[PDB]
Amino acid sequence: GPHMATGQDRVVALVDMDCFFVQVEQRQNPHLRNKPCAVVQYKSWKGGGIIAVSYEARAFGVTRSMWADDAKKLCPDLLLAQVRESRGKANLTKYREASVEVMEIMSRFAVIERASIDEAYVDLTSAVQERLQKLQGQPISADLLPSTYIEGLPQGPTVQKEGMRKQGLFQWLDSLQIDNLTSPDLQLTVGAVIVEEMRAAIERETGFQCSAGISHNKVLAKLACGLNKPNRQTLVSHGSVPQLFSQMPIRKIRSLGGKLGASVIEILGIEYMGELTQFTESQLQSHFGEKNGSWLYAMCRGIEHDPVKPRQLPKTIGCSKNFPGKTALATREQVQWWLLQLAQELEERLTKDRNDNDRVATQLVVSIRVQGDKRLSSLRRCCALTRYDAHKMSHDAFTVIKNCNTSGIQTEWSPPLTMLFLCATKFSAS
DNA sequence: ATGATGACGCT
DNA sequence: AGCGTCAT
Ligand SMILES: Nc1ccn([C@H]2C[C@H](O)[C@@H](COP(=O)(O)OP(=O)(O)OP(=O)(O)O)O2)c(=O)n1
Ligand SMILES: [Ca+2]
Ligand SMILES: [K+]
Repeated sequence: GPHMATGQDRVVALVDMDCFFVQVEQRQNPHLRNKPCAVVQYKSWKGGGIIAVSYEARAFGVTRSMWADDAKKLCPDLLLAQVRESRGKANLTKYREASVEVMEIMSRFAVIERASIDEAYVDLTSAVQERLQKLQGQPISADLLPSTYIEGLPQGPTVQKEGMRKQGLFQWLDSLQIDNLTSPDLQLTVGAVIVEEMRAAIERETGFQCSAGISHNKVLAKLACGLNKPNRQTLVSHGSVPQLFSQMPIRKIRSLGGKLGASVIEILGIEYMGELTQFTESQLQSHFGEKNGSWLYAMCRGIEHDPVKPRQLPKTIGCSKNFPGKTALATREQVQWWLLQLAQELEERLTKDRNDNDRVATQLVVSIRVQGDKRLSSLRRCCALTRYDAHKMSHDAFTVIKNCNTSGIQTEWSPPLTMLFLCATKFSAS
């Protein structure tokens, strides 16, 4: 009752760019706008692997991981943009720079946690308090929320999608207690107003559209963001959680999409996130461990405490290349040449990073994969990163991997290498 | 033969 | 430290 925390103390938003890499290419090439189109890498193998898909192309069934030759059978007029290739490998610089454009806009409104190249969490609790003091009990107009969905509404006693959206919004705003500055529903609503303003600023200053979720924590904000895409935002209130979770497959919740969520399903014999409420904390901790059990117990009630971390920059800068099947590297010279290619791209990104962000990496992680392993990485070893020099980093990487070579012959590499990865880590201010 | 990333938990 | 999970 009066002491049972409800997880309603924060306003958290997740902003996610719609078909991000596609929008980057469509901004650059107007011929691609408003068309079925996809972003591919490496044109030689089956037209390239698709890594991003516009919503027009999704209507034909085009998905990520499709080969472009196969996608073209689903969508013969599919337009494609290729990822840049430099030093024999895909180069994602254009998308990292576009990401920076968005992240810097988002940071004008609140401190962000960069979750990915195209997603950031925002803690809006303080901005909402300030905006509420500026409103002075004044009601919130539906015109301030022109692209907001209220999850779970409309409800109770028009057949077009926007009509539904407005009906639900009207019901929400009619119900709102705007005199209570500490109503969590009011705080979420003001949050949504700010997120409308943030999304409009992103679109105005970059051309990119995004979606967003507004709730009381990161998991609900992420789930909310995906409920109405593209170019929309969804408010998921605490009160909407029981109905929303009652038919929500467990794998949809962030961190349950893999083996842990599969084990929750198998071990407990359930399907939906709401079904977790019937277990005690101790039961869940017995099955999934102390941290996971506590987290599931709170999460299935809509409660989560993972804070929005103040981090706008990536913590690592990595360069990786696969060498599949027949192309696996079998000669020592092949391994040195590719390590140098990776090291040169890494040097260039690190130098840029040190000029922009006043920091230097201090550790070099080298990871390889050998032909035969099912694991994505077969061996990871670190050394000191003391100079931003590609020839030195590639030499050191080779030094810490060269004893993996099973071969008796010096010039050969066995087993051949199917993946090389160089990662700069452990940044220090400078 | 998806591939190229990136964060964080466990021991 | 090195390995694994989960994600974009
Ligand atoms: N397995 C993946 C997932 C994503 N990406 C890249 C390309 C995507 O454009 C971008 C963002 O990924 P999302 O999962 O957010 O997907 P999109 O932004 O493409 O689409 P959506 O509108 O569904 O978010 O990251 C990638 O290279 N490989
Ligand atoms: Ca996205
Ligand atoms: K994303």
